[PDB]
This record gives sequence, structure tokens and C-alpha cells, in this order.
Amino acid sequence: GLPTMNTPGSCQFLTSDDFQSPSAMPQYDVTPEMRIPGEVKNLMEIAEVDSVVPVQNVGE
Amino acid sequence: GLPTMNTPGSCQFLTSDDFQSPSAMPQYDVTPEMRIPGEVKNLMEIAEVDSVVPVQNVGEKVNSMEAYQIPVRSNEGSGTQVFGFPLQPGYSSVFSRTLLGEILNYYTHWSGSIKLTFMFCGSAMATGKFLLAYSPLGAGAPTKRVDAMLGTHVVWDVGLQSSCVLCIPWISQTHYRYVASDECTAGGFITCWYQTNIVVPADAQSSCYIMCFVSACNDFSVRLLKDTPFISQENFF
Amino acid sequence: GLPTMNTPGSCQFLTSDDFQSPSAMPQYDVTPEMRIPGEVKNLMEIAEVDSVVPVQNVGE
Amino acid sequence: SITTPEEMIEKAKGETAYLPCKFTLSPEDQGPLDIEWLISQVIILYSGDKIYDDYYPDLKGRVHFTSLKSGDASINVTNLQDIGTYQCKVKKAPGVANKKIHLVV
Amino acid sequence: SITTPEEMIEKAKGETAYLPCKFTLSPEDQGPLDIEWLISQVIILYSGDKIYDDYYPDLKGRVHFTSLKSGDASINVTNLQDIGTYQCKVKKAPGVANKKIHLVV
Amino acid sequence: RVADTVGTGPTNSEAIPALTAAETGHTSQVVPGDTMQTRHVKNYHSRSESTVENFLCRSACVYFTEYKNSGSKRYAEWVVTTRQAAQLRRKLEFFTYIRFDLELTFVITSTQQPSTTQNQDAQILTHQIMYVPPGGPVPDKVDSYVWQTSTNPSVFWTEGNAPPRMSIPFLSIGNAYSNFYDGWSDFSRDGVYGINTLNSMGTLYARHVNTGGTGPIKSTIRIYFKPKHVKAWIPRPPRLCQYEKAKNVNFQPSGVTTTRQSITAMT
Amino acid sequence: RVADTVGTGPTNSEAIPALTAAETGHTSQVVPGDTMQTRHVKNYHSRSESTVENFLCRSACVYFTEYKNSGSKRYAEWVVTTRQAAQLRRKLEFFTYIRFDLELTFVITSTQQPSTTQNQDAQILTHQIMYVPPGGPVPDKVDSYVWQTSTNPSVFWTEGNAPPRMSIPFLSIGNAYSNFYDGWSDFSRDGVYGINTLNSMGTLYARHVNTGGTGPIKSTIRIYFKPKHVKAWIPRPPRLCQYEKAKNVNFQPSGVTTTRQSITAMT
Amino acid sequence: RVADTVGTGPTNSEAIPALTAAETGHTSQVVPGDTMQTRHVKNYHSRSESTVENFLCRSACVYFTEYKNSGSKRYAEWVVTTRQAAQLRRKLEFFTYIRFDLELTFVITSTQQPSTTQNQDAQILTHQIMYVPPGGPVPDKVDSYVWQTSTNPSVFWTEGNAPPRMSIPFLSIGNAYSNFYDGWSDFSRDGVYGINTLNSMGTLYARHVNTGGTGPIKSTIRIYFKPKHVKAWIPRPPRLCQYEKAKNVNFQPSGVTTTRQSITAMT
Amino acid sequence: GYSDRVRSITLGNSTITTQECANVVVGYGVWPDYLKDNEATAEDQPTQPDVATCRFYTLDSVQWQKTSPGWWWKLPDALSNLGLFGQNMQYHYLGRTGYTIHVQCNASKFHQGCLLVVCVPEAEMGCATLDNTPSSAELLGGDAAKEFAGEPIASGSNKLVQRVVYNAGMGIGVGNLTIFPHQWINLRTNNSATIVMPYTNSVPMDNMFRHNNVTLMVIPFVPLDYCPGSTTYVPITVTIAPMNAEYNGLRLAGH
Amino acid sequence: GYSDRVRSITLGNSTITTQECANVVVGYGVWPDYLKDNEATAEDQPTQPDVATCRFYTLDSVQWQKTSPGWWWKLPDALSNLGLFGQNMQYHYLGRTGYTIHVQCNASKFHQGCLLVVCVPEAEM
Amino acid sequence: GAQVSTQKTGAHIHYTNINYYKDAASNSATRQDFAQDPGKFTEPVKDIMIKSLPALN
Amino acid sequence: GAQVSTQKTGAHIHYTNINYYKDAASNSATRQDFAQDPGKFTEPVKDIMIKSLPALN
Amino acid sequence: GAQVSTQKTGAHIHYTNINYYKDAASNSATRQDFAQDPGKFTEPVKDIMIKSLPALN
Repeated sequence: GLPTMNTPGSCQFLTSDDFQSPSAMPQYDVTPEMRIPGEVKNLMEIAEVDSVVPVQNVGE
Repeated sequence: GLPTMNTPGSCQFLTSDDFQSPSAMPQYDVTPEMRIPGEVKNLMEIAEVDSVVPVQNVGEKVNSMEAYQIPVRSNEGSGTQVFGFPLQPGYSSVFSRTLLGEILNYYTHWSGSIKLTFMFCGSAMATGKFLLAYSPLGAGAPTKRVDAMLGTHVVWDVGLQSSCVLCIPWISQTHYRYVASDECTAGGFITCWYQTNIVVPADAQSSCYIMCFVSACNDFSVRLLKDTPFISQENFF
Repeated sequence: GLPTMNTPGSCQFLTSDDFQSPSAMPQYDVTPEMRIPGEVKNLMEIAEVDSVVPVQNVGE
Repeated sequence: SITTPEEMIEKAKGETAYLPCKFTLSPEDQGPLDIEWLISQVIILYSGDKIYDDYYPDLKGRVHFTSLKSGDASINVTNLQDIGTYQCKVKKAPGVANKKIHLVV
Repeated sequence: SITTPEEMIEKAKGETAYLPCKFTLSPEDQGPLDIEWLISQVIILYSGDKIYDDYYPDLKGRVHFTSLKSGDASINVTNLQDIGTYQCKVKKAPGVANKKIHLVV
Repeated sequence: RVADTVGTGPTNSEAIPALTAAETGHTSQVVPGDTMQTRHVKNYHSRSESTVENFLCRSACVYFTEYKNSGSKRYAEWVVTTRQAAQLRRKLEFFTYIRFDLELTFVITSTQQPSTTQNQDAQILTHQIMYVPPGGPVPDKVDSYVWQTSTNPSVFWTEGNAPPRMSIPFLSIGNAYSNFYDGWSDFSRDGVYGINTLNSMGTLYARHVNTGGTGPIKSTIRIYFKPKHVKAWIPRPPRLCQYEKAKNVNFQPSGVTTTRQSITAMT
Repeated sequence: RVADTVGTGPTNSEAIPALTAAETGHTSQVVPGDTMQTRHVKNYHSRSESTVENFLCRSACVYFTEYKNSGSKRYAEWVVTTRQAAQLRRKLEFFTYIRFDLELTFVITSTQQPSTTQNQDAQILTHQIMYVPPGGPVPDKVDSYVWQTSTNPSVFWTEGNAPPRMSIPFLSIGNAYSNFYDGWSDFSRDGVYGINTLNSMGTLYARHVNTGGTGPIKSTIRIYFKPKHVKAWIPRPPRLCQYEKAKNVNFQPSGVTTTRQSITAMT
Repeated sequence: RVADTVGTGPTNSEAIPALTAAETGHTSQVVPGDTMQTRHVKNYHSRSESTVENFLCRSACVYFTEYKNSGSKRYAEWVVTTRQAAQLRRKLEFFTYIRFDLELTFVITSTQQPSTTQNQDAQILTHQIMYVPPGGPVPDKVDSYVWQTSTNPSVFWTEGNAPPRMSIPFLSIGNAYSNFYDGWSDFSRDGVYGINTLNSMGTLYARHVNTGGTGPIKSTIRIYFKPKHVKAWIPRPPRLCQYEKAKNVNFQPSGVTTTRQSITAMT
Repeated sequence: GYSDRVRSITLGNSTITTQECANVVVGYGVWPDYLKDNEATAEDQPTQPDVATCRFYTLDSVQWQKTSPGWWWKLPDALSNLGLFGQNMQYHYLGRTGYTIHVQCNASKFHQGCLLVVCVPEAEMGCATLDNTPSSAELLGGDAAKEFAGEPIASGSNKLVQRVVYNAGMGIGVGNLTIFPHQWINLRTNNSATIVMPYTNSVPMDNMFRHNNVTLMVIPFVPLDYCPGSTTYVPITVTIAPMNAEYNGLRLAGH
Repeated sequence: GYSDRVRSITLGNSTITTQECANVVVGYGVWPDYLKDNEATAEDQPTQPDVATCRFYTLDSVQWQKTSPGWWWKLPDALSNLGLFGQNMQYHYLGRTGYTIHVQCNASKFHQGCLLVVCVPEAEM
Repeated sequence: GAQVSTQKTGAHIHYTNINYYKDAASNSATRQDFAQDPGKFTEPVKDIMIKSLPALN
Repeated sequence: GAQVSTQKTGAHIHYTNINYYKDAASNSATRQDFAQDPGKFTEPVKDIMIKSLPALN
Repeated sequence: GAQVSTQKTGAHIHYTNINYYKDAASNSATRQDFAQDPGKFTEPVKDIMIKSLPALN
């Protein structure tokens, strides 16, 4: 065996980590993707689009 | 899977280890750095900078600006000692709160030279000659000017130039001295005497003052970081 | 993550193992070595040196 | 740390007996200096930079420090009668050293 | 967060005393605003966007907010007699700050 | 590596290296050979452990809070700030501006609180540490919807595992964390004045995922900060007087230095 | 990396960049220099954390259920659906269609329930999480033949170990999960109407492999969903009103926006 | 690899290898063939396990101290020194000067002390081992600010994990640790005389991070030192008499060697 | 011939001349310069007067009594009400500017004394009462001496800033201040001291009213001493000249 | 720049600095040097400390009253009891050494006076 | 068969990734995809509208 | 894609570092940076002052 | 950057070592150093004494 020591932070769960994990169902043939009009790759593209501003937010 | 055995020391926390750890927030676009005048990359650069030394730390004077001034005056005599302090940049109170000494209190081992720079802040007409002298460890602190004359000394004379530097050499059996007090690594004794007398003309003050600065030469080194003993805390603020 | 299994003998302490372990104080500038007369590299060199033998170990 | 920890000081009755407890501090020692003297029970105490008589009836006002944190904790007991083992325990957090002095007459 | 937390306001008897408790909120602070005033025990309370007399007998109907969540929680106590330390405790989940005012006459 | 000394013999010349003028503000660059005779010594010493990175890279606890599993204080809420502690705070202050990444490590410790409930057979405790970014929703009860975790970075650590360690990238709107701020948040110059006005790094919430057992258990969480990839600007004199508050630099006047016997005393 | 600004001087020309026609539906592409004078600033800022992948990659709890080791509720049965929670559901809704892989993580926590049985020395608990694909046999009791596991993917996790994490590949008969479905399952248009009709992702079953001990223990299992390899289509306005149900988009009418004092008020 | 023997036949010559003069201090380099007839034997034996490194590389306990979690002795304070033990101390003494790196390993063991408090359900113990460098602040109570850890190297180890192991680089102001020092710290020659005067390696502090439970628990910490990268100078005769003190070489006079029956006895 | 002492600094429309002066201290080694585009963050075209603002302003002289503990001037606040530098500061939101501090104090050969002319970045100061912070007009002074006080300031329910000279109001050793660019006015040799301070802030530009980046502190380490018959009123006058002023965000005047 | 007045002499481990000084007088024009072998007469190997003895010794100050006639110091006798120069002088029989005399007397601008600092060989009195 | 890519660093470094599981649905999240095209949602008009030129002629 | 650098050893050896996390804020501490320049704080004068030459001419 | 050296085997094989920590004081023990010189302690005489030749002539 390869001698290793576990550094602090092992055996913990982090909500913001990207790692690998064995697939529950192996060799699943995913349904092939198609072309859907309007793919979004960045949130800022949506921010650039116009949006009406409720300036008169007074009372009722 | 790859067969591994965990060596002793695994699953422990060490305050002095450098390793990798997953970032809580991935792909954070840090704010780009700019140019700020005076980047510091090494603590020793700060130690090299001059720092006033409270040589007159006597009694209540540590509670006033009188701590830094060293008093000199025209007295009918010669060889009278002006001041004196041990070479313990870490433990000696004279050096403890100086910029070199306080940074040193964050370490355990020190080695190198010291640039004690003495600035005469007397009148423009006052002319005083002084025997700055450093005695190497081994014997008792010099009690007379003749005793100090033997050890390393500079006959500082006051003229147009005011300040004179006494570059304390690194004389020691050990490559590094302890920042704290120890009989084994006694640094030595630094003292000043009157080579002649500070003579002044009439209508001029006969009580001049001298300020002393401390700095580390370009051959100063520190090792073994430790927490400083000057700070204190009872509960979180 | 890399899938590993811990072989028997892991998480144990052995008095006669040579391995690596993180230094408590990093980047400590050790004091440079000098020349000291009589470096010893092997115990047998000391065994070769003469030693008086108490042959008359009788009584007092 | 204390010099000559085992000592046997014999002195005639009537003159002050000087009991030395000179000590040297290691670099590792950075603690409040507690010096306590015991007889065979506490004769004197030094904590918080002050000296304590400790209301010892046999030796009240006859025991005082000859010198202090400088490294001297000796005591000059005056007007002896007192015969016993005098233990001086200078205290530091990393190491606490004690010195035992046997006094005769 | 509260401006000038330690304050000593001395005012003669007969005129309204203005006790300021102006506070600034950090970005980290996103909690219900609970403002409570204490005297030396609860004079007024502000929870759920409403003001509470709290049935304090010494100061009933003489204590009111001068201004609110905008950052002002001052009180103009009217018709003083009341001498004591008035504590204003604006409350936020990350940090809760308190201001103590000593009132004289 | 440190510079070494150069040999020198006896000298007698108009040039004076010792005599200088400290009024200029230039610290004299005088080597030992200038005022005496010295031999050529090769100094192999290295200023490696005095580096800014090595100086401030040690993990150092900043704040410990204690939350019980049953009672009034179910969860612990601490605003992130290095000013709560003393040693790490003083270390960082040495530099007016500082830009460092963080490697937070949490040392959590449980304790069976004295009680009278019998048959106390508690199962292994599970803890959750959630970082609320400033302006984010903050939990009010131990079981609010905020604890479910939508986008905030939180770590779930079962007790007995190696202590959780999540690295934090530099988090400041400016170009560097300002250790000292001689300014007010309000243009009017009325309000809070100091470091607290510009430094908000979010809030940290710690809670028990499971109650654990019948008997009450109190969990102490210690938070450790270790600056890494540190860059420091404008060195400043170290804090001489003891700290009194976390949000301000207010101090109690203290003697420049511990006194000695006389001006010629050697102790 | 974000685009930067370009310098501009004073201008006086027939061309007007500001005056436009918003009726066309083209958001004007006006840079700051068009309506003023601006300097050439190199913006090094990067739109890296606003990416769709970074936006929805955070682990976020969707549903927590509690099953006891002895009593009525021996096992927990939850139909897989991201609509049960609020934060993750709202995050996903931003896009009418979405295609993402899943990385389910289970945070299981036990608790000694108050009782009167003495000598409670429970052994370490062992749990089993079984995913029944739609149309598969579903367990009725905690010890039915279904629990033995024939082909369904199940994970066995002893308590005190790191939380179980199994990745799930995209699971949809269509070419993308439909966040919104304006349709009925029945051609007649009578019956259930909405997302529930087209989204079935199976059922999740959690049970105690061993009873554990004499005393009753209640096990809380929290399920975390983190979309990965996400591709999103047709962005939609975020849900303004609070969710009321999991199977439908039904809402309670709410004010467009929180009100302020007047139309000129600055609070 | 060890040197081998060389063949020899009968000889008759003026040259005498056996007859020598031990007064010179040169140990005769006489091989077996010089005083007899010997065959050519290739000795494949290797002096590999007699190397200085292999001789002193074994982990060897130097000192064990016991600290309770509740009572007078909350924390344990031991000055670092290899003289406390006997086997490792004697191994090191063989060389007047020695220069070795250290690999400290701590074996901590807890024990439920007999008491009368009922419902003792203690949670897993957490321990902290702090190395105070000489001249550094030293803790007085179990909860002083020193324990928070500012820059001193400390290790936090939860019980049941693999024993903590931190390596220490050579730590000596001189160029080598001096096993024997025939000198006084004071120039006057009055005061402590011996190895203790020049060897200060700091102090070690061990404490319970959490009290652990209702009942008192006593924690025994054993410290193991293993010299590595060892270089030794000036070999010296091994200590014949039993050690009596840790700070000095003082001994009790002992017989050169265990006696036998007569000068011709074979036992 | 040549002489090191003499020096003449010309800026804008006002120049200064010092017969005896020590070498100028150029901040941290970085001469002040305009904001480079590699690190700009304000998209507005900055106005740069470059003569109107970059000129030597002479503040109010202060007496150096034998009992005077020290003085501190918040540089941005000091010039807030002087000339266009003040007007443009009032109008614009953001403001970036380097400084050319120059302190004059001339005394005859028979006087003695020593000043520490040091400019401290981020001089966050501490109030007499630990809980509250100092108020504006106590911490700040408009063309005002803002003198230090040797005695520790009594701590009560107030907002008086600690003027303790031996701490400099920052709870730090006054002797250790030397780390900041500093020039000494030893009366025996040099009657003037000049420090050229670069713009030292963590952000590319900051509102000058909102925050004061640097503060000139004059702390007499050695007290003035003279024999009877010499002039008893020797003043200290400070002439601070801004350099490379750059302003953004034009708004209505005020604060 | 340059200035004739300032001068710094370093010898052994002790150096002196004079802000105002007149040009050094180098004896009769011959800087002191070790005994060359062309003219040696002692066959013993000479010891040359060269740091232990070649250092600035400061003697006792004397007051310059308005009534002070003069002073004389026999250089070898003056250092007979100071440091190793004195010890080695006591031990060894023969002794050859050059000298670097330096006399300091500082007074304010309003004082007046004049000394004759002259070293006389063979001052038989 | 290791893939080496640049780490996300500040403005004004490499990391090594090896795919262990062969399923390919277990791969780490593909965060480093900084590609955008606002034309689909912003400026969706059939005929180009130059901003400088008048919109409705 | 492994980076090999010299280990910190005494005076009078290599180690291999591989960056696992792609964030680049998770990299180990950059301790081996022995670069210094005292000119910024020490000797900050505008005009060079040769130590051998007189300071104030 | 892996260093390959021979394993200690019997008489009449390779192992791979990679230095993880950059400190260099954490390296495994250097056991494989079989170098000896008895001349320093054994045979320390200034003038060589050939064993075959008579010792004291």
C-alpha cells in the first residue's frame, strides 16, 4: 500500500466543492441533446436585457 | 482503488503546515492588485529602518517624551559615564519596545550587527566629544573611561554633521544568540563617556540632550518564530 | 477524488519506520555545520579502537 | 537552576545566619517569580512583587530577603535559638527548583 | 454601530430631554430590527414595526420615538422629575449594539 | 540569504563613514568594517523565516463560541473579523494595507453538560458551519429555511473526523484589506469612525444537525485564520498599548517602555 | 473577462447614440462614453462566478425526512423532486428548460429519543438508501424482499463515515428537464396540469439496517442536490410570489415591489 | 560491506605483524591470516545496521506526563530535554557532539477516573499540544490567551485518530547539540555547571480542548523522540554507572564490571 | 561650486527657498504620478488642474514653546477650505492627489531643539473613553494646530481624542514612528524639512471628505531651550503643496 | 562634495572621528613599518599582535586652566600599564613600535587659545 | 493520461485533473466555461439597428 | 503536470508539488520568496548620500 | 520528480521516493549511508606504522 496521511479537512462535506463521485447507474445512455432556441451560458446576458422598473412604487 | 495505509500523524491539525484545501467559493474573481507605495517582503527590511531608543527609561520618565532624550551637560570633570545598557535587543527593556527589538520579540534566535546612531540635539555652538564604546562579553561592565578605552570604541566628535553611528560588531561564540536573557549568550555592554567636556559659549545653554537610534546591519538574521510576550488578552473584545 | 482502500497496518505507530512528516516550524534556517575533528559514521569504527579488558574481575 | 541545592550551614547561636538561594533562569522560563521558604511551615512568600511575613510565630521579624527577581533570594535569619531543614522553592512555569539547607545551632 | 455609545446628558427639570440612539447598519446585518430601551426596567420596545409603552409606571406617555428603521431611535422624555442610566439596545442577528446614557436632573 | 562582511585593514583618510546626518532620514548603511578592523566571514545565514508569508502563515485562533444542543442558545452567530483576538490582530496591524487569502479551520469540541436525565446514550454529533455573505438571509431559529442551504458555502462535519478546513479567496471590494482606516462611512463625518466601517466579511453560523441524545451537550467551536499568499504594504509601528475594543483602536495610555533602575543600570 | 471602456472626447454630430426606440425590443447597446466623456480604463474583472454552472453548482438541501428504528415509521419514502425546497427550486426556475447531471449527497443524523428503557448501550447504526426507478417494486415494510436489493442502486453507509455521495447522470425521456410545462398528461385536457405530469424521477427509500440498540433512535436524513454539467435554455423572470405547493405553480397575489415613501423618496 | 579474509600459507620471515607497541596508541591492524593459516573467505556481511543513523533512528519515549480534565492539574508543562529518560539519553551520550533532526510523536491515552457522578456519557476527547519556543509567553491556566495560539506551533488531535507526528528541524544556536559541556554559564565560574546551561529547547504544553464529559478523565501523554539525519562527532565511552539526575552527570561509584569466581573461571 | 544644503522647490505659481535644508525624503521611494489606466476604476474623464491645485499653500503658524507636546494636521482636511484645491474637493466625489509637505522652523545658533516631521498614513486615533470614537472637529482641524497634550486625556462620557504625545494618539511607541517617511528639524543644522508623499490608499481613488489618507505629525523629541535674551517666540509654519490632483464625479457642492 | 577638515582614523578595534581637524603630520615623512630584514639584529621570531596592541588608547584628561604652563607624556611609559601593549611590553625584552598620537581639546567659538602638540625624540631632561 | 489546465487566478498557474470513473457522468463540474452571446436575448431584432444611426427612420 | 522545486535545506534536494484544486486560491503557501529591497523604507532620500562622502556638505 | 534507489536486499530491486514536504527537514531518514574511516580513531599516529615492520625501531 501507498503510505498516506490524511490532512485536516478530510471526511468533511463542503457545499461548494467540485470533485468526482461514482455514478449510481453506470453506462446510462443519456438522451442526445437537441437545439433549443435561446441557450444561456452566463447570468449577465440576462442582466443586459431590458426590464421595466416600478419607479412609482408608492403606497397601494 | 489504490491500496494505501495511513501513516502516523494523519487526521491531525498542525498550526504550522502549508497544504491545499478546497475553496469554499469557487471561481471568485479577486479584485486586481494595484501599486501601493512601500510594499514589504521581508521583516528585516523594517528592522534596518532607524527607531528612537528610550535610553533614559528611568522611573516616571517612561511616561513622557523624556524617555528618549539622554542628558549631557558641561561638568568640571572628564570620564564621567553618560549612559549604559546591555546588548540584549530582545530582553533588555532599553531595546524591547524599539522597532528592531519588538520585531525581535516575535522570534527566538538573532545574529548580526547593530547600528546605534547617536544624534546630538544640542545647541549650534556647543562642542562635545564622546567615547561611544561597546565592551565584548566576559568581564564586568566598565566603571571608568580607561576601562572602556580598551574595548571597541569610536571617538565621536560633534561638528557640522550631527549624528555618529557606532556599528556594534557581531562578536559571539554561537552563530545565533537567544532573544531572551541567558548567561551562556551574554551579548555584551554598550556605554558612552566624555572624551573631553561639552564646552559652550556664554549666553548659550550648557545642558544639551542626545538622542539614540537602533538599526540592524545588512548581516542580521532571525529564526524560530514565536508569539510575542508583550501582548495580552483576557476575553475577546 | 482518487479511490483508495486502506490496507491493514494503517493508522498505527511503529518505533522502527522511516517516513515523512510535516515540519512544525517551516523554513527554519539551520545553523551551518562546521568541521569537528573525529566524525563517526559507523559504530564498528569505535569497536575497532582498543579498550582495556578487566580480566582480573575477581571479588572486590 | 538554584546554586548548590543541598547545603549544610552550621552557625553558632547569636549571629545572623545567611542562607543563600541564588538562582539562574533559563531562556524558556518566562513566568511570575514565586519564591517560597519552608522550615521543618511557610516562613516567607514572594508573589506579585511583594514580601509576606506569613505570620510564622517562631521566626517573625527575624527573617528578611538579603537582596529580588535579579537572581538572589537569600535570607539572613537573625537571633537564632530554628534547627531544621530550610527549603527555598523559586518557582517558574516550565521548571520549579528547590534548595534544602540544614541549619545547625 | 450606535453613534457615541457612552454619553452623559445632564438637563434641568421641566424640559424634554433628547436621548439619541442613532445607529448605522452593516451590509452583513439583514435581521428584524428590535430596539429596546432600559433604565436603572424596559421603557419602550420596537418589534414587528410597532411601538410598545410596556406599562412602565415612572415613564408612561412621557416617552416616545422622536423620529424608525431609517437609523434613528432617539427618545424625547418629557416632564422630567428619571435620574439613571438609559440603555438603548438596537438588535441585529450578526451584531447587537447597546448605548448607555447617564441622565442628570 | 543574508549579506556577509568584507575584510578591512587600518585606515586613515578624509572620508568618514561613521559621521553622518540622521536629520535627512536616511538610516546610515554602515557595515562593521567601517568603524574597526574585521575579517572576511562568509555568512551562510538566510532571512527565510522572517518573510512576510512565513511571518503570518501560522494558524491562529481568532474566536471561540459555544452553542448547546438544547436550550436558549441552539446556534452560534459570529460576525467575521480578525480584530476579536489579540496575537493575530497585532501580527496583521504591522502593515497599514494587507492582501491575503484565508484558510479557515474549525476545531469543534463537545461536552456532556451536568444534568439529571438518565440513560444518556447519545449518538455521534453532526455539526454544520454556514458562511452567510453580507446582505444574505440570516437564520433566526436553529431550524429555519436558511439552514437548508441554498447557495451559501457551508460545511457539514460529523464529530471525530479531521477538523474541517475550507480555503477563502481574497474577499474585499477594495484592492487590499485596510488594517487602519482614518475615515468615516458618512460623507457628513458623523457616525462610526474606523476599520469596522469598511470591513464587512459576512457572518458565520454553527449549529447541531442532530440533537445528539437525551442529555444536553454544549459544543465549543474554535475558528482558526491562517493568512496565505500575503502581500503587505506600508509597514507601521507595532501596537504598544493593550487592545480594549474590537471595533476601534481606542487604547489606555501606557509607559513607552518598562523602566529600569538608573540610566547606567544593566538590568 | 468583461469588456472595457474606450476613451472619448467632446462630440457634436448628427449621429445620436442615446436617442433610440425601445418599441423595437432591442435593448440599446450604449457604452458610458456615448453620453459623456470617459477615460480608457482596462477592466480586468471577469464574469466567471456568474456562469450558469457556477450559479447552480452549490450543494443545496431539497428535503429532510425522519425515520425511527422502532415504531410506526420504520422507513422513509420520498418521491424524487426538486420542487419540495425553495432556494434550489427558485434557482432552477430561472430557465424554462434545463439539462443537468446530479450529485446527490445524504447527511444522516441519529438521535436517542426520550424513553424509559434502561441499559441503553446501542451499537453503531448502519443505514441503507435505495433508489427505486419509476415502475420498480416499492417496499411496504422495513424488511420486505425489496430491501435485499436486486438491481436498484442503493448505498449502505455506517454512521460516523463521510456522508454518502453518488452521482446521477441526466435522467429524462425528453431532451431536457422541463421546469415549466403548460400542458396536461391527458389528451382530453382533463386531469393533473403542470410540471408533475411530465417529471417522474423515481422514489428514494431510507431504512435502518440494524435496530441499533434497546432504546428508540430517530434518524434524520437530509438529501442534497447539486446540478453539474448544466445547460439551460430560455431564461424566464424569477418567481416573485412565495411558493404555496410542490406539484403546481399556484401562488398568492403579491405586490410587484416593496413600497417606499414617495416617488422622490431615497429609502 | 565488511572486508573479507585473504588466504595465507606457512611463513617464516624477519617481519613480525603480531609483535607491536601498544604504547603508541595505534590499535594493531592485524588480520587473522597474520598469526595463522587462513582460507580465502568472501564475507558478504554488511555493517548496515551499525550505522549511526540506524543506531539512533528508533522512536524512543523520553517523558510521559498525566493531565486531568477537571481538578488541580488541568494542563501538563514539560521542559523539552532528552535527559529525562535513560535508554535514549545513553544512546546519544556515546558522542560528545551530535547534530540531528527530530520527529516528535505523541501517544495520548485517556482513562475514566473512579468517581460517583452518574450518567457519565462523555463525548470524544480533543487534545492540544503546544510548543512554546524559549522566551515565549507560557500558559498559567488551562484557558489563558496563550492557548488560543498566535504563532507557536501547536497540533490539535481528536482521540482515536493516528498519533500526531510533527518533525522538528535542528534547533541549536551552536553548530551542534553538545551532549557534554565542561563549562559554566557564568564567566565568574559560579552557578549551574553542565549540559543544562547551554541546552534550552523550549517547553511543551498539553491540555484538553473540551472537558469531555461529566466524569473526571485523566489523559496520559507520552512523548517519543527519534533522531534523524544524525551526524555525530567525538565518540566517548558509554555511561557505566546508573543516572541519578536529569540536569547533571552526577553518578554513584559502581564496580568497573560484574565479578566472576576466579581469574581462570569461565562463567 | 555646489552645496547640498541649498534647495529650491517650484510648484504651480509659488516656490520656496531654503538656505539650510536636509535632503528631501521621497515618500516610500515612489514620486507621486497621475492614475495610470492599468488600474483605473472611474470611467468619467478626470479633471486635472495641475496649476490651480498643485501650488504651495501656507497654513497657520504655531508657536514652539518649551512646553509644547506636539501637533497633527489631517492633510486633506487642512486644505479643505483653501483655494481651488478646496473648491474642487468640495465639488468632485472622488479625489486622488500626491503631497509635498514642507515644515519651516528657523532659530538662531544659540537655540536648541529637535522636531520629528513625519507623515503617517491611516492615522486612526483613539478616543479618551474606550467605548466611543472621537467626533469631527476634535480629531480634525481646518488650518488648525490640533495640538497633542502630554498629560493622558481624562476618560469620561466624551469624544475627546487621546492627545497623549508619548503614544501619538494611536497607542504605538512614538519613537517607532520613524518607519513612516520622516525628516528631523535639528535647530543646530537644518531649519527646514521636506517630505514628498505619494498617494498611499488601498483604492485607486477615495473621497477626501470621507477619509483622510495621510496626517503630518510634528512631535518635538528634544524641547526648545534658550538662554535669557534670545527670541522667545519661534514659530513652526507648514507649507503643504498638493501634486498631480485628479478628480472625478462632478456633483453639486457640499458634503 | 569634499572637505579637508573631516577625518576618520581606524586602528585595531577602535576608531576616532574629528569634524574639524588640520592635516595629519606624518612624522619625518616616513610612515611607521615593521623591521625589515636588511637591518634586523634579533634572531628570535618576533611576535606581532597587530590588533591587540595597535588600537587607540585614551589616556587621562587634563584641565587647561588659564594658568596651566604645559604637560609631557613619555609615550612608552604612558602605555606601560594599559592593556596588552602594557602586558607584552612587560614580558618581552626588545620592543619596536610606531606611534599615532592624537590630542583632542574642543572649545566653543568664544574661547581662545593655542597649544603646541609636538612629539620630541630623546627628550633627555 | 492526465489533463493539465490553468487555475483560476487573479489579474495583474496549472492544475492536473485525471478522470478516475469511466462513466463520464462522474467528472468534476465544468466551471471554466466563460463563453457568452447576448445577441440571442439582447438585440433580438431581425434587421441590424446601428446604435449611432437613428433607430426609426 | 508536476512542478519540481528545491527543498529548504541547510547550508554547507527536490520536492514535487501538483496543484489539485483548479480554483488556484487553494494552492499551498508561497513561502519560498526571498526577495527584499530596503531602499523603499531605509535610505528613502531623493538624492543619493554616499556613506563614505560627508552627508551635509 | 521521483528519485529511484536500490532497496536493501540480501547478498548472493528498486524503490521510488518522492519528497512531498518542501521544508526538507521532513525527508525520510537517510539510512543508506555505508561510509566509514577508522583512521580518525584507530591508527591515529602522526607517522605511519607498517604492521609487518617492527613498531619501535
